[PDB]
Amino acid sequence: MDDIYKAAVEQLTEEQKNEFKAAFDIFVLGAEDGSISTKELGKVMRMLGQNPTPEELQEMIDEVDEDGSGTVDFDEFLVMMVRSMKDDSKSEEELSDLFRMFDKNADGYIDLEELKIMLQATGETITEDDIEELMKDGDKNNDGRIDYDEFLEFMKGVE
Amino acid sequence: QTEREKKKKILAERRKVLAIDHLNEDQLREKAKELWQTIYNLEAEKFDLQEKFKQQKYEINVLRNRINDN
Amino acid sequence: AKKKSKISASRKLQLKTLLLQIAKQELEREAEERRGEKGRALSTRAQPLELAGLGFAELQDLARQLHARVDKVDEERYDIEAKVTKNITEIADLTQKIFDLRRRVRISADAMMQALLG
Ligand SMILES: [Ca+2]
Ligand SMILES: [Ca+2]
Ligand SMILES: [Ca+2]
Repeated sequence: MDDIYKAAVEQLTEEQKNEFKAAFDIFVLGAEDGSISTKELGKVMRMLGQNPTPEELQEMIDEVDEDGSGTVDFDEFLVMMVRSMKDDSKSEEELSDLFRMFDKNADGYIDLEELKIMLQATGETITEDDIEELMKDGDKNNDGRIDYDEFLEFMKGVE
Repeated sequence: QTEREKKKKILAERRKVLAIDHLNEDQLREKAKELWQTIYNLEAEKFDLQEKFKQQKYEINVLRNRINDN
Repeated sequence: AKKKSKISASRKLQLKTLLLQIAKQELEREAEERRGEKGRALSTRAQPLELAGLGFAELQDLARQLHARVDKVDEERYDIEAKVTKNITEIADLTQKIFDLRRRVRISADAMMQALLG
């Protein structure tokens, strides 16, 4: 259960969380569930010049529904806001060059070894946790190594 | 040497003679400098081409795995 | 334990972001060395001249050598360029294989906030 957005929310300042709430609280005004139903999302969408069908709308809810409620709550809304939040621009080309800087032995696989040395090269006091962790996410095959493709999938959306 | 080979040899010598022989001791020194530079620049393109060749070798190799593991 | 759960998401990204920055940092540490590597190699493959005390015959000898070396070095350069060209083509092919092997309605961040809030 590790996502690039979950960290997004967590780093939201109290100043940010506070304003998103007033936005949310105004967003669900009129709702009996006190949450975002298609009724609410279509309203705001229409304020934004768009008239989605009830389907496409509920579909956007699902995009973030975690409880099968078929609606959006404040925490789910917070996620939604950071997803559309980043104007994040890195190219598979940039990452491909970085890949090669991880593969100290040039085998075409960032392995458990090089990962630690690498993760170590960065001023952060690394623990066996960070190591155990980082390799887990990247290791889509967990074949002890991290190949090109999943390295891309790995750094996808990273500053 | 085959008549074809002497001809390669001669015409190569003739290129030297046509470019160098009429120069005086001063135009000479400057010619040497010109040729030197040309070599240097050619030698520099070679080194960039050599470095890129190595990188392509690794890129071709990574593409090997990527195609293996699929 | 999911044993994927060990640390936060704020942490995962905390490092990933750092990983990349020493890699980019290492990427140009390399490019930097590649430079001195070139100068050093040029200094050897194309030693500067010393025409100071050469007579006419010796000087003329040199120019002839250097004239011969321009042909030579250029062929060498061609041969390496060919191997590199080929490689651009072999790369285009492999990539076209991996590529071959392995409307929307979305909300706007700044647009929404401006709508809801005053
Ligand atoms: Ca929900
Ligand atoms: Ca490796
Ligand atoms: Ca792997």
